Amino acid sequence: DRVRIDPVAGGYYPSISPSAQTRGATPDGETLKDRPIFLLEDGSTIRLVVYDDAKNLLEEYSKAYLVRNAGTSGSSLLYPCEVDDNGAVISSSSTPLYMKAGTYYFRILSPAKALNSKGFVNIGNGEYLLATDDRYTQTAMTAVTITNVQTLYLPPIINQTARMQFTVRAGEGVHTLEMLAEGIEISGIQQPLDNTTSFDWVNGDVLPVKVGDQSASVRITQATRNADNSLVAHTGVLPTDARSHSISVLLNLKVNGNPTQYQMLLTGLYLTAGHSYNYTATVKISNGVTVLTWQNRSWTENVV
Amino acid sequence: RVRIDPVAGGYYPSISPSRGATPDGETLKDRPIFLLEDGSTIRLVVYDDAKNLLEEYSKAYLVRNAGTSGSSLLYPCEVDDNGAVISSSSTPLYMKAGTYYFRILSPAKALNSKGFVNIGNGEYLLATDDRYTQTAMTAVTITNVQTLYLPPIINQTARMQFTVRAGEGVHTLEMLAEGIEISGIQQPLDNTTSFDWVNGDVLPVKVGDQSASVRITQATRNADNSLVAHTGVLPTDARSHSISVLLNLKVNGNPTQYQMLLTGLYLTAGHSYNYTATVKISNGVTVLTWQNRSWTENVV
Ligand SMILES: [Cl-]
Ligand SMILES: [Cl-]
Ligand SMILES: [Cl-]
Repeated sequence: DRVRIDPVAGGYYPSISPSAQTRGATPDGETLKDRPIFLLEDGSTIRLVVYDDAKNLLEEYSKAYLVRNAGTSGSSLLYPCEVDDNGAVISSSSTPLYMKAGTYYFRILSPAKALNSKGFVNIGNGEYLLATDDRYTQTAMTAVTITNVQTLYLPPIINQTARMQFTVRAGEGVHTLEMLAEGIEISGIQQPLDNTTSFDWVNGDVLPVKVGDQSASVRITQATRNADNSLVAHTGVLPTDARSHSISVLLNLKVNGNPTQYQMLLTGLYLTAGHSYNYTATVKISNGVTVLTWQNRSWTENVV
Repeated sequence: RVRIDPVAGGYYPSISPSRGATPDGETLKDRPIFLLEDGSTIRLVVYDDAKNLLEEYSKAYLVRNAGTSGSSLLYPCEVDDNGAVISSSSTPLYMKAGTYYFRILSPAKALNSKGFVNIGNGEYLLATDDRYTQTAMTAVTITNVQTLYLPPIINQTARMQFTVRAGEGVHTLEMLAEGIEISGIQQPLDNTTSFDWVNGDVLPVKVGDQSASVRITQATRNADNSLVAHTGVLPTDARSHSISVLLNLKVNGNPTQYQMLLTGLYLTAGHSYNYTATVKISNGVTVLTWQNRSWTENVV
């Protein structure tokens, strides 16, 4: 007696480097106007969060989907799936979402993570989360009116966390460059928000940019290799204000078969959602001594 | 007493950063020597064969690149304690026969109680350096007149330079009276009694102090409308600590302030730490962007 819901992927806005923010109208229609939309990555999962016309959660219409870029000209297709609380697929079963007629609000999360007691998701450091963002018009939450089957056109989603990337190049005298099991440890970042603090995500609440601490850390254990023998390591970090504090970055690398450790102490940092904080480091041999040199672009606003 | 006619040996200018086996004969081997700048002063510091100060043979000279070759000529002069000429009334140097050690300073600053000169931030000092063979202290044996060939001199402080470019939407870019203020650099006021310059002591690379600061009020303009500001800074260990650069600029007629926080820096004598900062308009908002270049060593 209901209606089958066929959701159509809207893609995502990938993470970009910082540049001075649009201090304008909430919601912002100008920040993403010239931003390209990428296809949702093949094998990723999305959670469809349904609300009634009064913006109240409808747990019964909560559905998870598996992405397969199997459409016309490599387009994305969404397959009903069953996931764990972290959004990883656990079973085969493809049960379609059937809904009654009416007007509903809907939000998206990727990975298809489980909703907590406060109506949002549990998110720490060392993870990415694409979702509905009320900060921009392009990604803002939409309503659908349901009248056999109906096509649900999904708006594009955007990153809720910051991203840090380290490219480590093999410089003068470096023949072999690998990651140690200890990898890259980022320290002095935001400690993840408590489950006792209220967050009304459906009405526009977003992760705060509060002061990080000496005890919160994240470890990157995996890196990819470029043709030039350089390593690329990346991770998600929660939005954190460390403008008055330091963020230490410890790189544990195996240079020419010997274990080494290098520390980058980074002061004056404002890590925000949807941005990449890219670093390019080079391991060199000066005499017999191994050094790490790095470079990175920095942006600061007028204080006056 | 023999008349001393000193002949300028030039100087090794400040370069961008790029080991230890003292004295080092390899660091400066392919480095070019510049002529001492016209109007600058040099102070001659004389010691006996046992390396004891001879205050009576202390002399200051004024540089004039008037030499029959295009060379620097040294004219006896009278200076203030900061090395500025107060009179160019030339009284030549006359010395008795024997063996003497000699050191050079530029500007011709006055020697303090410890036998060195008072140096702070916001100044350059060229001098004799025992760290390199080319600039190391020499002895002279005096036997009517004698020509004293001076070895080249080199910088005792670090140098910082900021090039501020006029980026997208920037029509006018000037310095405010507040200019560029650098803090978190070595404290000149943190005194050492343990300074024996004649036997090879050099300025320590101390951890900086936020209380220690310097202000650049003057800048030059490049053809592309960019500004160039620079200053001397005493050797600073900003590897684990930061240097703060506050740039007070007038962008398109409005006063602005930007903070650069720099880290992973070991600022040493004779080196230039150069920054290229661009003032941009993103929407209506003005930003400053630059590139960090840091280095760190293996701890293992
Ligand atoms: Cl963004
Ligand atoms: Cl200089
Ligand atoms: Cl040098």
